[PDB]
Amino acid sequence: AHMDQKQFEKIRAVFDRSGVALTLVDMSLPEQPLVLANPPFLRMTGYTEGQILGFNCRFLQRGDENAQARADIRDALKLGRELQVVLRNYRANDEPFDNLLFLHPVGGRPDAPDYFLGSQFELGRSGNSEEAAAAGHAGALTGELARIGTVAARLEMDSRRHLAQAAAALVRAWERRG
Amino acid sequence: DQKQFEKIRAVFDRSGVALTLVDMSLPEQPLVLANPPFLRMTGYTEGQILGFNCRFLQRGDENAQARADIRDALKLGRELQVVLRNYRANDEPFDNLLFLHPVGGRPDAPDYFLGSQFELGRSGNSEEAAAAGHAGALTGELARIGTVAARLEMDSRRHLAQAAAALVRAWERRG
Ligand SMILES: Cc1cc2nc3c(=O)[nH]c(=O)nc-3n(C[C@H](O)[C@H](O)[C@H](O)COP(=O)(O)O)c2cc1C
Ligand SMILES: Cc1cc2nc3c(=O)[nH]c(=O)nc-3n(C[C@H](O)[C@H](O)[C@H](O)COP(=O)(O)O)c2cc1C
Repeated sequence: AHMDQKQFEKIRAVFDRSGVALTLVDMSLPEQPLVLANPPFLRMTGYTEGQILGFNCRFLQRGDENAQARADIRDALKLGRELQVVLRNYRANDEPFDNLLFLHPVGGRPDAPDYFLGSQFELGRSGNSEEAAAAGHAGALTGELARIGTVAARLEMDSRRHLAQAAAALVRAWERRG
Repeated sequence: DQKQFEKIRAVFDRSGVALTLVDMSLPEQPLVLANPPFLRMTGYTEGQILGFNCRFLQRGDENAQARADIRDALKLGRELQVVLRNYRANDEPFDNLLFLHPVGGRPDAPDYFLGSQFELGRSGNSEEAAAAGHAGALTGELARIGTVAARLEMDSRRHLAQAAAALVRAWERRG
């Protein structure tokens, strides 16, 4: 199955002007390479676009440190459905950070998406309002998803509500984790 | 301008948050745009409310201080978030977390005002999150209209999200 070149260009434009970190991965092959990565993602990770395209995003990890998170990721990718998970990640300078990662299938068939979209949230970060910030990120993300087409327009409010909820919950878990 | 307005219209039709636009150049400050999530929330039809001031959502006098803050922010061309008691077309009550943002014109005399309505009391015990969610979505739309500079989008999102959460917490501490 194939997405039109015009849709792919729409996704590009969405990425280029987005105010949230966004990545796009090719699901057509098992290596699952990065194919799009926008400035807010580049600036969080300290990389340049030319450095990372063609690589799997696991480059952000070190050793094996996110075992259960990674198994949940693999399932959601094979299934072709959304997932939010928290990961220990590292910038290009090896400084660590915790990544609230949002995953969404793009294109293809219901159980065989053409791409996967990733949006990263840094649990650095703000202060005592991490829940609000994460929920805000999720609302902005849902707006971008709806522009792409992966989230049905009529369901935007419903996705955001649940997405904002799922995000705040994860932030809570992460905060009682030490 | 002319283009920017049809740009605003485009943003309104596509958006997933309730959005209204009001003309400040006209004495009664009439609604000139009301998008589908707004109509779906309020149950009014475009025909009944275009050309009218958004105060129709109110009944009686329950929002005295909120109204005064609103009038102040309108005169000054300032952003504002406030909670109002409002009513759907079938009379039913709901609490409305209203976001207001100046659009166009002068920094102190905008051509239009944008409003975005977030219904409180639908989200169970996840109201803070739902409201921050709405704020994040709203900031996205503000950036596409061009009223929020593209580079400031993330910083204004985080702050709007926090201000929405604060207002929710207050609203939960009331009897
Ligand atoms: C669209 C997309 C974005 C991703 N973004 C990240 C990320 O930002 N940080 C990270 O550690 N892993 C990210 N991943 C996950 C890795 O690419 C990989 O799928 C994960 O580590 C699990 O697979 P593995 O156990 O084979 O490594 C992303 C995956 C996809 C599909
Ligand atoms: C863009 C915009 C959106 C507004 N939305 C609402 C609303 O959703 N609910 C409400 O009760 N008032 C809303 N208002 C406020 C009324 O239009 C009016 O400004 C307010 O009641 C204060 O003025 P007043 O005391 O003269 O009525 C909105 C105003 C503007 C400019």
